[PDB]
Amino acid sequence: KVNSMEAYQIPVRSNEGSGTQVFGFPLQPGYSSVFSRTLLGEILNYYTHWSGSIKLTFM
Amino acid sequence: GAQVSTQKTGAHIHYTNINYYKDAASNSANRQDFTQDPGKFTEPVKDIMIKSLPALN
Amino acid sequence: GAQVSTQKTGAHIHYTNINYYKDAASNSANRQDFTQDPGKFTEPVKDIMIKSLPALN
Amino acid sequence: SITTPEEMIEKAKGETAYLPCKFTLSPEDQGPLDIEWLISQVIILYSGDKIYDYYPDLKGRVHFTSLKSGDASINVTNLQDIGTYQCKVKKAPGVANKKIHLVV
Amino acid sequence: SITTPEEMIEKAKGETAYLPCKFTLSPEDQGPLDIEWLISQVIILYSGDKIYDYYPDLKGRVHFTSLKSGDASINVTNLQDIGTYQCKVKKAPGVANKKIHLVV
Amino acid sequence: RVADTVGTGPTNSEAIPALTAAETGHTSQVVPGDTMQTRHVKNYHSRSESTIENFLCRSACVYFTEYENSGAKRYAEWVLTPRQAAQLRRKLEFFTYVRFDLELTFVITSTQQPSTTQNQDAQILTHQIMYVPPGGPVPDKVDSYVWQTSTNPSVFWTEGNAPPRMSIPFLSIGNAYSNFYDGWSEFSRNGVYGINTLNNMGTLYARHVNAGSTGPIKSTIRIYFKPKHVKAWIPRPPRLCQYEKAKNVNFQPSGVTTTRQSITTMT
Amino acid sequence: RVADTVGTGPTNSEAIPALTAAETGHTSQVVPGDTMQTRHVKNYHSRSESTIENFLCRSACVYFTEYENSGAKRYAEWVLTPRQAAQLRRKLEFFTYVRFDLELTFVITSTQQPSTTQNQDAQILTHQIMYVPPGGPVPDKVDSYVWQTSTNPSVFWTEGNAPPRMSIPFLSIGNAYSNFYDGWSEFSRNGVYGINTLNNMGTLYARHVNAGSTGPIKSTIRIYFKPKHVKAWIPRPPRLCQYEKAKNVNFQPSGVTTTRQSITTMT
Amino acid sequence: GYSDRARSITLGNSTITTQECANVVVGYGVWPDYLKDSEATAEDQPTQPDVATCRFYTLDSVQWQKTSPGWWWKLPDALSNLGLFGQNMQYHYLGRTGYTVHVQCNASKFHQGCLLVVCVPEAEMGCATLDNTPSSAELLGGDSAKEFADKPVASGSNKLVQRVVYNAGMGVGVGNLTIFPHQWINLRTNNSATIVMPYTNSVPMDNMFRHNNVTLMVIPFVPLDYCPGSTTYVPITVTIAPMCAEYNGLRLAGH
Amino acid sequence: GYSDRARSITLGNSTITTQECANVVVGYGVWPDYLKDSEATAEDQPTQPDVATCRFYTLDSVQWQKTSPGWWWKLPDALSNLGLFGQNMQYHYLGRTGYTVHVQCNASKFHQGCLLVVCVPEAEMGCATLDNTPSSAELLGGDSAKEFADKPVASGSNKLVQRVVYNAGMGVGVGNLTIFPHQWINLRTNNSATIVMPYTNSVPMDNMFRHNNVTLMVIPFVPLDYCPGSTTYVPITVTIAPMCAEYNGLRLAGH
Amino acid sequence: TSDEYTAGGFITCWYQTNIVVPADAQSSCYIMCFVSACNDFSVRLLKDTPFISQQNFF
Ligand SMILES: CCCCCCCCCCCCCCCC(=O)O
Ligand SMILES: CCCCCCCCCCCCCCCC(=O)O
Repeated sequence: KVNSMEAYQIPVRSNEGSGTQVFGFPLQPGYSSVFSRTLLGEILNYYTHWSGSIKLTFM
Repeated sequence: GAQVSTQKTGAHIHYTNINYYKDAASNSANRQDFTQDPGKFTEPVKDIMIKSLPALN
Repeated sequence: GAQVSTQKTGAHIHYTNINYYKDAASNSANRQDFTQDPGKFTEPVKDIMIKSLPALN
Repeated sequence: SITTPEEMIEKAKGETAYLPCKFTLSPEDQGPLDIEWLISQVIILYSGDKIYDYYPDLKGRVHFTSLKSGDASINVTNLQDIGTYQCKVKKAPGVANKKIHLVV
Repeated sequence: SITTPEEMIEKAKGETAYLPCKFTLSPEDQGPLDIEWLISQVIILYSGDKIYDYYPDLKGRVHFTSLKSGDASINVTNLQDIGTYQCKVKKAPGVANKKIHLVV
Repeated sequence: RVADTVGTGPTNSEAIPALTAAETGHTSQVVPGDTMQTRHVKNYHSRSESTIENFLCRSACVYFTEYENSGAKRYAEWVLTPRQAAQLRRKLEFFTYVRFDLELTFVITSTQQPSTTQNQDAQILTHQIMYVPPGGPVPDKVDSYVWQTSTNPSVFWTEGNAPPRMSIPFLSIGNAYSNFYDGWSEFSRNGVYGINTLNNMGTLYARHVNAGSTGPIKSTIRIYFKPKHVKAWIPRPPRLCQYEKAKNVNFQPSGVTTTRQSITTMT
Repeated sequence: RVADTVGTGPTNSEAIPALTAAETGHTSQVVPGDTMQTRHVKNYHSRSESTIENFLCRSACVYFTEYENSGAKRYAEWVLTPRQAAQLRRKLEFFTYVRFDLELTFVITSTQQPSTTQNQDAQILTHQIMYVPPGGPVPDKVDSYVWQTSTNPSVFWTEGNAPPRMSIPFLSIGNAYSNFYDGWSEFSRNGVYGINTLNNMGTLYARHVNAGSTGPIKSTIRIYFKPKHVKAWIPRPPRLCQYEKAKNVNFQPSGVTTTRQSITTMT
Repeated sequence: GYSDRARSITLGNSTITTQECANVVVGYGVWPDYLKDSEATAEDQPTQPDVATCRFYTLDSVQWQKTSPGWWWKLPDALSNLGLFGQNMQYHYLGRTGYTVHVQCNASKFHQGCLLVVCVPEAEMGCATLDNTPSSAELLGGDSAKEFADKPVASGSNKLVQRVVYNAGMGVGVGNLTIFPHQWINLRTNNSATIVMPYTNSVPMDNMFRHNNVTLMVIPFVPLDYCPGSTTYVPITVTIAPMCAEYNGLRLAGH
Repeated sequence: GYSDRARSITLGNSTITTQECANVVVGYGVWPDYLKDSEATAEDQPTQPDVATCRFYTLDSVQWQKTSPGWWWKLPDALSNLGLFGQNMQYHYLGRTGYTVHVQCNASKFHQGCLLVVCVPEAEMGCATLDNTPSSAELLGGDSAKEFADKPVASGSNKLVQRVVYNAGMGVGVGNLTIFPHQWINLRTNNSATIVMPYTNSVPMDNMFRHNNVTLMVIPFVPLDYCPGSTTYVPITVTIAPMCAEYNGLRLAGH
Repeated sequence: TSDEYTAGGFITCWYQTNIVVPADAQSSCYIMCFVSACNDFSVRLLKDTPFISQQNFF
């Protein structure tokens, strides 16, 4: 998926259940494979310490 | 003609500086310039969007 | 903007100092800071104990 | 830092010997990982993300239990094998090693 | 900077092969000009504002199309000549080179 | 200095700070106090080390070359360009246009090369570094009349002291250095495409003033750039693909990021 | 300045300064004038040299290592830690938490090693010292692209001048350095136990910029720490047992003190 | 009492009206204006048509299929052959101008898709070959779509441009392209996207024919989907309007 | 200018946000508060966590089929094993608290259904047998659905509870259950229902383990319907949030 | 850098209810996630990124 535009997409669908997990990942903004390549994550890779809050928007 | 400024200290001192050249590209760097304005990159819209109100009504 | 302070002399002189950096972790050490408060380690009790009176009466 | 660097394991013959070398990479340590098992002269070698199977008696007997995560243990079998095994894990900034004594 | 340094030219036999090496001199580059054509060992050489005609098979076949202006191309003939031609233009501050592959 | 967190309480109202539209660029300006109860926390953290000046103003090696005191290679040359290295180039390519003064530092070190001559008692070596502007005469050899440096700025250094440092003013015909150029130098649109068209920084020459011995010696010079008084405009995303050439942005397509095991995997 | 002794006389009263209870921590605040007759004596002695700043602020070697200019060992590395030595460590372990700026000094000396090469006429050696923060790239070899030091702080030194000295600000994510930690890094409580968990000071790399000759040469670097602007909290007793490792407080049980002959013996 | 979803834009003799829209993005907070007297360098007087150029020009539409990577356009090169804007830039040596990009894509409630509309200044693009550079008429397209391509372009001796959508032809992450003014078209809500861009350059005026100030990119992050029965042909249309355009250095025509 | 259909509720470290809703019902006009000093009887000081209990707990979902009678939950018994709310009530002898019930059921325009959400104080329920009384673990369910049943439960020697939907297990008309605070979920309009209930009892504090203050009931007056093709699995989810909770009489754990 | 003393947490997403879709519409949808910082973010200790790698002078 990393070699495709599919990596960005989170697939949701209709299932005969409830309470199933969609996704999950750890909170490591500079180190986690999920955030290492984002603008904020790339900026963090030039620094040793980080401290603040983090906004996550879902569309 | 010396300039006295403040040192970078922690929270919770002055230093002296004189310019010895006549070129203005010989001075030291400008490290204490703390000014931000993210209203250009973030919130770059025409009609102001209040936080509490809905985005598209 | 220079600071003039006192030298360490015997009992029974001033010196000059200027800060040349803008970092506050570049200055010299603080050797003349003579302040004590042993009431924490010694006498660490709640009810004050006078010297002349008995300890436990 | 490999936990319990000095350790002695007593295992009966005819039972696979389990040797554990769990380690915790330092934040300072950010280099290529190398895991080497010595028998006191090597039984197995992990280097450049590749596992190589060195010792004629223990050939086809020594295999890893898990490495990238932080576990570099081995499970030996067909004990006859009395000796001291030194697990040496290498990171470019820092290095650590654990020695296990196996009886019978 | 020679345009299209990596290029492949397919030309039929009995047709003169046209090889183009156009370049743009840098403002920084202000030195004596040298243009050398290599066949992979030289077919032609331009140096000190003089053209020298090196290769026995291509003798009397290789000639420049235009050099001072900025065009250093050659027009070969009587193809039989499969090989790689490297056009190397030299200025005292900076140098550039273009390789052309000719089939048949 | 950073903003301090305030204190909110339980709320039941029609206000919707969280719900918004990302179709508009409008990056939501919500704070934690809008989706939970928070306590008042004074924040003495200061946004000081993140400024562009503190980010860019550090020396960084951009090119190291060799020369000898005998034989064929007797002097060294290098057109001024910061794209030779990767670390300085990547940091500068966060922005489209930059405008900064430059501080130049050199590190020159010699090494006695293997030979078979005898009785080698060398003397102190002096090295001369000379700059040629776009259009100035360039030295054909090591004893050319160009080194007279009547107008070109030059510097002489005797091996053993503190390195030589000089400061250079913003040199450009434009109003800002351009890290990225989309276009051509020729109107016909058939020639050099890219930043190469805009660049014109001249050439730098370094050499031994004296031989100093009968045996061979090879000197090496390392150049260090420090941007001062920096201004920067229009930020752009960091380079993912590894660099290939110094003249262009030619790259090889690569993965957007590294891969894990599942979508619910925590490692 | 110390207190001056006063003068008392003969006394017959119900006051009991001497008699007290050591069950309570209350260290008796009695003075000689309470159990004898004293004369008035002004005391000009000053409690100045005993302050924590004068106690800790002195340079102290913490680690010395070697490298060569040929062969296999071509550069040196050392994770920053003050527990390598015993003298600096014992003094710092009088307190639980310390907070101080650090002044760093280096002493680099070379030595010509035994060999059989001929005609060795060496040049001046330049050495580069580079710091890698917890997470920075580390040099695989002596000619790695890491030494470009675009952002990492580095220092270059030419053999023969005054040693190189730099000043380092309090670097910590906490509010004080911790000399002793009782706990684990992992919640499951099964891993590294001790201060090792908290420590994260990065790595230091030193090397020869140039070879300088055809014969072998071995350089050695010694590192010197000086704590400045010191603050200290919660004092604790000095180390009796000799140190064994650098990561932990592992010790061998030893005698409380030395022995004499009798209980009434004066020697 | 009206709805913020409705907007109208009037320029020259042209108008556009939207029933559903998000908002208007105004570049870097700057509204495009003319060149001041303290920032100019050319001496001779500029021409300013003011109405014959600053209007809406509508480029050719492009079909959005279920497997389309994306499209890109050079704003100076696109309006080169359209109306009087093209004629003025042809005769003159120096041209300075600003633009707006209204992208329209309308679908029904059942259709689901996502499009990213971003303007990239100095969007220099790389060649498939590492040694040579992208040829013109391969990177540039006159009123043409110029689509991208999933998967790398083959490496050989050819001035072909690398069209990978995930690297976007610039070697940077496609996701991080939100640093420049961007607007999202969500079929379920947004129908069109409006972006206003002020003139951005390191010099006061530049030759329009040999240099491109900005590159418009339309990239479908989420594909187009529907059920058997619904309409398959779903087009995207682009209209550009030069704002506060001025020209200098009149001479013989050509380039 | 906003829409009254949008609401947000923030309690503790939790939030809920609705796009479509009716309103908020506030019990008997009373907002839940703490116990005054002139109404209290216990002498020892109360504990008030204030954040670790007063947040949103989300119970297990239930599938709404085309033939579901209805479901009921005991609010004190439901949060007995959830979070710190359960732990505090376990150790303490006396507990006083108020609640809110946000019920969420989302369906498409084509789906049609009606649900009644009502809170019943002292909802004593009857047994199938006329001589014996309903057994525990038959009336009560831990985080469990506890659905009703069309048609009477068989009469025999068994502590089974009468689950008739039309009598509702209390022997009263199902329609007249609108006397207590009630909210209606209409799939064609309302998506969720919010009800705020103040503490209601004949005494200041009561033992949570042996007594239930209120019973939440969800009853589909109009069945669920759709056409072949639309989604069949349609779940209902319930979140409860204790408000102004206080406890007294700390002792050994158990019940 | 990856550390165990200063651990972050976990971020997960579950189905509060179920996706409801009518007939003649697609039942397989996608979500997209954007990340940013609040107005209280800070960074320290300038270092070198581990991402770029130069084999030789280009
Ligand atoms: C002995 C005198 C030496 C003087 C040499 C001066 C050379 C100055 C070179 C400046 C190069 C600046 C390039 C910046 C390019 C960019 O930012 O994109
Ligand atoms: C060339 C630049 C070198 C810079 C190196 C900086 C290294 C700083 C190391 C600080 C270590 C302080 C450890 C204190 C531990 C304690 O007090 O318990």
